[PDB]
Amino acid sequence: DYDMAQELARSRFGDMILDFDRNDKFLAGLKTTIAEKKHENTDGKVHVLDIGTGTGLLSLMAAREGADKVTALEVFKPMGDCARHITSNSPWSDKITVISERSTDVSQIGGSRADIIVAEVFDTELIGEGALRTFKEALERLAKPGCRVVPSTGNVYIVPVESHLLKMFNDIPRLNGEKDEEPLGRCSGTAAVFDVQLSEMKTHEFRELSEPIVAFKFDFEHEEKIIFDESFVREAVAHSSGTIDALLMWWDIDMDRNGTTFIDMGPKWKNKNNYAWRDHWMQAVYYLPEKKKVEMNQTFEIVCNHDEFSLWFSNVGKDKSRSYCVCGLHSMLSRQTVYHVNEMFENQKFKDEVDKLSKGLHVATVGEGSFLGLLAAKTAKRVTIIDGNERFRDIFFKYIHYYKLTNVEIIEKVTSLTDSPDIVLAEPFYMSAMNPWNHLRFLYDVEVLKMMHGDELRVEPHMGVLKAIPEKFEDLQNIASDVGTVNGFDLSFFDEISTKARTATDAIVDEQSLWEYAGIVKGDAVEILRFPIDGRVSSQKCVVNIDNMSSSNAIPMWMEWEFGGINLSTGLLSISSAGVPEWNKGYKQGVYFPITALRNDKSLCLHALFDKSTGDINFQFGKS
Ligand SMILES: Nc1ncnc2c1ncn2[C@@H]1O[C@H](CSCC[C@H](N)C(=O)O)[C@@H](O)[C@H]1O
Ligand SMILES: [Zn+2]
Repeated sequence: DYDMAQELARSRFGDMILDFDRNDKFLAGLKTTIAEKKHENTDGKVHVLDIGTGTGLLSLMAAREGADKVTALEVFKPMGDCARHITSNSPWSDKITVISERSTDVSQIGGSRADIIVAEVFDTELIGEGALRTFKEALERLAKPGCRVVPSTGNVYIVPVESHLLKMFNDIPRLNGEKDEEPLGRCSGTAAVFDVQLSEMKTHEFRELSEPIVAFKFDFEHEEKIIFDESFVREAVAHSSGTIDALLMWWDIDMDRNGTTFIDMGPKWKNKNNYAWRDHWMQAVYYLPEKKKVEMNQTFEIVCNHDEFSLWFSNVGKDKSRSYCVCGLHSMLSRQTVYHVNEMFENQKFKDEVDKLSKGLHVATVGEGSFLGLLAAKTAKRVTIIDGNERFRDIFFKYIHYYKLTNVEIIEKVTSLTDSPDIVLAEPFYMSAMNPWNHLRFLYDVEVLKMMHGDELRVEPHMGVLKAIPEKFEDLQNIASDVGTVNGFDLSFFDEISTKARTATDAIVDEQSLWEYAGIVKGDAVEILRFPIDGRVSSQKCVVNIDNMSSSNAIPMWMEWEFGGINLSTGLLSISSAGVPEWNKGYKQGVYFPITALRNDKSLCLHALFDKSTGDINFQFGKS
């Protein structure tokens, strides 16, 4: 029930259905192939197999383009029903049948096998949703000889780069800035997938060190050319000397095998005539297990690896297989949290405030996976780091040993700090937080600390504030807006059930890495709530009007904290005079997308209750 309704919520895959270029490009591959089979089949009858049919959109496009029979397969049963409803209430009802099975389980589609297979079954890493087996087994079992598939062919490109920015998402943080600081040893990093909108990297934040290299070619029309595990050593020519901080990755697929019509995931700065924004697909960043340097105009090799679902890259003469996180950091922290710690360790203004606040004092740190106490140890007489998570305690233990910070103690519970400290310092940062306001756990550890030592116990930060701002994003809004009619097909049935299963199983406010989404801001940041650092934690409730909404399509929200004399922002860092906001890359911000009833209003009313009882903030948006 709840697992079933949550997955119906995901089923839109953000902007997938509204990806105009995706839709054009599959339409084009179907026109080309249906027209070949129109000529080739002695009777002119063309059987299309659409695998992964979702709403049935592609099947509608096949039948309207003149396929005589379309069979559509959807493994996810509720989307199977959705499709059945949509296609059976359309003019092509008679031509289209929906079977709710995974294509791999089907054994015959009856009576005839397919002339053509269309499948949109790809994610950012191309192969990560099963494409390989889906095609290979559909060709073995479900297709005529010379079956044509849309798309027919695909490539995966990597580009080496030197980038301080990207390094920050991967480096084990270095308390003192030099290498060879190796606090935790050497680590590969995970083979978790790091998806990023590389188009929003500013040109100064990276440098390409070679032309794109073709890591893999796939061919989705020949059974035998689809091999699940492969490794190839690949060659290129540096056009700059530098170090390979990261490997940018993306793919492109050829819709009809003509070398002309493509979905191309190349970033805006490297896809000059086939670039369209989207979110359900993006580009990806991979890291080499060890450092690799490169000089022009030298030849270098990257070893290119994949299994059925996954890609990874290794150096020559190092061993080929997939490398996991061994330091515990890459597997515990999200990418943006690694960036957060590396950024904090390099932030001279932050470090100065921490020294001035700690000097000669016993400091206690609260947080969960917060590294602050390691900085407080420079100047503090004593640091008690309180961290409830065992694995972060083990990490901190390795850092204190490695950097010989003998004035630091690490303990598990706030109620175990029996000596009273001079100051409590926090970011605050708790790894558990899905929202910038979920770091409000802070208020409760403070309540406990003031109950145990007194109410005049010094604590920093001493004020937190929830803020919001109206923004007009260029594109991001389409992850959330209603699908309505698409390619002339009414898909509103999908919106009703998608609405329902989002209403029930989803949060009102989304979470997004806003630095990755271009927009312009339409008003001043506004304060919503303000949190004093008190004896007792109190519920609070407010109602604020957010004007300027008629030219905006979203409301970002974030926390700011007054840490001694400085201000820490988990979201907005500044706004250019042109109105372009800059967002902290070490956190996800909250963004609300005005519900469809509200698309039009020139101002919305924001309601928020911080509920002492849950530690949470509920929002509703409406009225005015
Ligand atoms: N081998 C398979 N057989 C049937 N459904 C599959 C499948 N692999 C993935 N899926 C389903 O197919 C979908 C991919 S999303 C693409 C949907 C549709 N063709 C469109 O382009 O709009 C998801 O609904 C997933 O449930
Ligand atoms: Zn690691």
